Amino acid sequence: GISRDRRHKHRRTGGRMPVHQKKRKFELGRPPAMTKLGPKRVRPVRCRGGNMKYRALRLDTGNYSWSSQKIAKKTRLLGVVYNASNNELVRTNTLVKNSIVAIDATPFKAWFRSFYGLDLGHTLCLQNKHRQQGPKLDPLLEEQFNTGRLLACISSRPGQSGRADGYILEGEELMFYKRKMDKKK
Amino acid sequence: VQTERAFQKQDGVSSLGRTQRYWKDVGLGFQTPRLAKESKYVDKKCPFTGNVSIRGRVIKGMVISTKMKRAVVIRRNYLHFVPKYSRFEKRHKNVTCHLSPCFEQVKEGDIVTAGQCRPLSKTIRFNVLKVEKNQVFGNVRKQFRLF
Amino acid sequence: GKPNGIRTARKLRSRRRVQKWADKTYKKAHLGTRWKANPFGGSSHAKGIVVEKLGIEAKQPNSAIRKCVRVQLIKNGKKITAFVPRDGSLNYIDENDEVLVAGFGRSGHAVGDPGVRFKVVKVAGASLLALFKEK
Amino acid sequence: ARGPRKHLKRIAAPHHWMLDKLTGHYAPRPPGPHKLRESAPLVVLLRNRLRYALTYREVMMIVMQRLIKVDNKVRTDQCYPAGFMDVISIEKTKENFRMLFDTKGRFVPHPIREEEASYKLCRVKKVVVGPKGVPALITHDGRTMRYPHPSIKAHDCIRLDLNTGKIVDTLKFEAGNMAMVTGGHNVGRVGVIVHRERHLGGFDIIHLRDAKNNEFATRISNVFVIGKGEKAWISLPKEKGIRLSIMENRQVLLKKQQM
RNA sequence: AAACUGCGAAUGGCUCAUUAAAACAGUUAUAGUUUAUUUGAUGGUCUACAUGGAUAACCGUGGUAAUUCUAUGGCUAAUACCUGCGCACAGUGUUUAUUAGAUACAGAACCAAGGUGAUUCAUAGUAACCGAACGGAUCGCGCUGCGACGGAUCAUUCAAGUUUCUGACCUAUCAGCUUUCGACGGUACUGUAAUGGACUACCGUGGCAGUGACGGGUAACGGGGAAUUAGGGUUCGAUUCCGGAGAGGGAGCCUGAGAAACGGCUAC
RNA sequence: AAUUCUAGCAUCCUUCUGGACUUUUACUUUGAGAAAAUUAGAGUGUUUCAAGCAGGCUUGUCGCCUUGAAUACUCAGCAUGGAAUAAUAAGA
RNA sequence: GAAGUUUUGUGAACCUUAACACUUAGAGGAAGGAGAAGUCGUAACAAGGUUUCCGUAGGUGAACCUGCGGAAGGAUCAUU
Repeated sequence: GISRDRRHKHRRTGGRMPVHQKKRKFELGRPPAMTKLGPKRVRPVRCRGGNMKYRALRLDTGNYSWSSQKIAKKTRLLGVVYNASNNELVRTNTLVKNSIVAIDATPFKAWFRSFYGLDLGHTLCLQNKHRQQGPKLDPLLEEQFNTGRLLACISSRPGQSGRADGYILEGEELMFYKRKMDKKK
Repeated sequence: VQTERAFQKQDGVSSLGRTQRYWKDVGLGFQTPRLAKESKYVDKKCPFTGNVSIRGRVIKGMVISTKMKRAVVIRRNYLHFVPKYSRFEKRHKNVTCHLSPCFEQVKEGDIVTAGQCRPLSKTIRFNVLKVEKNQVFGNVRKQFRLF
Repeated sequence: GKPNGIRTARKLRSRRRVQKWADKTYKKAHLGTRWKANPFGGSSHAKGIVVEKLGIEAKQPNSAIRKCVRVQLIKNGKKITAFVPRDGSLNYIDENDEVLVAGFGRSGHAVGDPGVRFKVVKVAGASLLALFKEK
Repeated sequence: ARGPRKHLKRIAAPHHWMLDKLTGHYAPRPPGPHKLRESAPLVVLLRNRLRYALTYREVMMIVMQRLIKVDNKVRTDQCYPAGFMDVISIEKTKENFRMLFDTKGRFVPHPIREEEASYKLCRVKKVVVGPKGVPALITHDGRTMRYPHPSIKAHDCIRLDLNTGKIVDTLKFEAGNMAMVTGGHNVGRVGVIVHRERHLGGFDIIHLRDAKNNEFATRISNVFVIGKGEKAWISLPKEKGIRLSIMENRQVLLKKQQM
């Protein structure tokens, strides 16, 4: 199969490396699941140890943590927007780690109304306390909410876990990727 | 500074900390340099800044080139005994080796100590710990020092 | 003279491996030509068939006809002349009869009275000594 | 290759068992509390030390009676690794054997009293926090005692009760505490601890002093604290881990054999 | 008896064709990981006097020239296979975000404490995520004891995989090798049991060599060792032990803790 | 008294209560750790011997010798005492 | 969850071309040594009957010969 070993390929000197052994199962690799958007499917691959490792193939949804507010919501995905490594993966909408993705933002907007009551577009006391405790929201995130979208980095490896998780972009990361979206335009 | 296609960010610092900088203390009787703490560079593979343990061995030697990016190559010299003739023999091995951009102006023919770590690429196993400025005249690869 | 100094291992070690080849006996061991040369395969003994019965004359001063045999080794079919030890025994050989060949004891080269490096130890497996003795 | 080796060979066995060269091609192979080369299997106690069994067959006939115990627990497997500072208890005969290291560097079953054969010592490998934030020792034996004192650190011994699970008496690892060696060149030697060097990186070593004022060193993995500065929690074997010299061991031996 | 289930069959044995910084040897590292079993730990939190329907052997019955080929029909089991309530919103685990994880000195005034040489380690806490995993529908001797089996996490042990440094026979009638199709490095994926040009995108132009690179020869598996009567050496080591590789030649793969297995299978 | 090793006093550090500094190694010394078999070798009348790791005492019976099967050997690497020799560094 | 099927990777096997390695035939040419005695000279060893020899060049049945510059290993350690 796919040999991960160093017995093939050159030495540092530029010399062929002698090989007197057949391929070994512990020097294994497997074909890469370029997982994407769509309705959910996932395949348990039996690995070394007996231990199972769940290969993503299509993922609709994911758990995405807002960092500053300290909450996380289950959310549907819309599209893959940017990738650092390969522009072909954005072309096909392929979910990988470090991949920048669009997100519904109606879970966060419903929470932000309920928690604070400043909104976007007996308790009251609890809301005020929460506001004092924690709601200004960046100027760019204010514009971003108006579309009904957010931007977020995929943090999990979908191929290993069988799960798209991530975190929402904010501050310097958000200002950075807004350059290289606008530059291609 | 953001040179590259992906956002270069230091792990250790959370997104809550966006002023704060992470710096490790590597131990083994090696002091953390000041330019690691003060400066704003990233490096994944730095001992003092990122996830890499130093562990096992420590190797001194002479730097012979600094051409490739964030990495050097360090000529070790040693005598090899030849028991028939009862007499020594000068050999060498070029260890290729990581270095971090806390160390400014690492000239050719400098002395450098370097601890072992996990394999970062194919050729490099070792990472730098500390450097010393000295001049060497003519060729560097001629210069035999034993340490 | 030599270099005496402590760090002169290369010059001492290199000079031996180069000038070992100046020996005649070292080259006969360590070259690759030992395996192609000889009709034997770096071996003690070898069987073969007697293609012809032959007679050769010793170089002066000694004069006579020495009675040797031309043989083809079974493995390589390489012709060689093998001397037959002791009085007569020529009658014993029989053309086309298998005969054991052994070194003359001089590591090839030559023996005494021309250009023969082998001796026929056995005929039909009987051996020369048994018959000459008649035991 | 391809998996774990089920046979071990004679000769490729440990020397300190003292299995002979002839009379077998293979040797018994001990996994249990202890390592392969820092233990001795229960067969070669019974046949090649205590001389109860003759054969490998007869050890099965002994052990499947359920007469042998270790640590107040019946072990049915004949090739069980019974190592340093384990108690053995046979109910018939009513005699108990604590395995210590002999001065030469061999295992020997030291016979002991009935009240003494309750307890045993375990030097702790490290201390570590388990789930629900509870602390927990782990031993050289591969037990894991939990809820200790905060007092108890790495590289020191604890008297276990065995009749119950719990600890009783701690000991500390310091200068002026009695200490046996369990491995290496100086095995079977007991002396007070003078000093330890740190070497911040790998392999701490300890110099320590025999009761006849002989000084000698070992790594900390080998060193095993018995008791306080002079005195000891346990009973010791013949010679008490002095290790007298080569010419002395000659002189005492041939003086014996003339009777 | 037979048959299903469990466990073993990856050990042992045999051979030396490959193979020249490869293997192996001594020496590190695993904070870069998997581990049946053994030994010791831990854990109420999700019709509970008990859930479901098929399968042998067996009986009836055939096919084919022929085998460790087997079809159709009829029954019946489980520690086989698959489901599955539960306090004494709510456990443990997975996946991401993230706070604590202190330590060279004493304090004063004002307001709204595990563990390493060393970490992002152990562990606790917060906010959610999934079902794809645990929280026993099992068995024997005798309000109540003992141990057989199952299975999760954490050590432990038998290991294994990589990995640091140093080390080899002849040859220069072998002096320049390596690279766009990974050569040396960088960033970010992917893949793996995990680390890595191991692999893929872009980016830089490096890396090795006169101390012998690259290539060729070996009637070369390596070492522990063997022969050889000063000392220094020279030659041998297929072969009792420890590694390594192979089962006519190559390649592929299932099952399992573990095999790229050959007294297992598929193809040329 | 020879032969070892070591404290003082001729102007000789200190931060503390063993380690930090003395440029750095090589070198030498002692020590760690390194499988046995083989090899040298302690003990022992396998009838001798090559071998082997056994045995030896004794009308005593929970037999005894708190029985023996020692020990050495195994460039590079880790550690350490030291005043020469030789590299190497430098030149408040 | 079967047969069949889409695109990938792993990839045996066979073939074309080329290079490298190793055996091997060949009319004719032209070496070396061996015979065991032949034919033609006489080159060297004595000032060997033109002293011997070196480097280089040309010529001749063959040894060899001659030109130019060297050497004594010469047949002279030596005479305004």
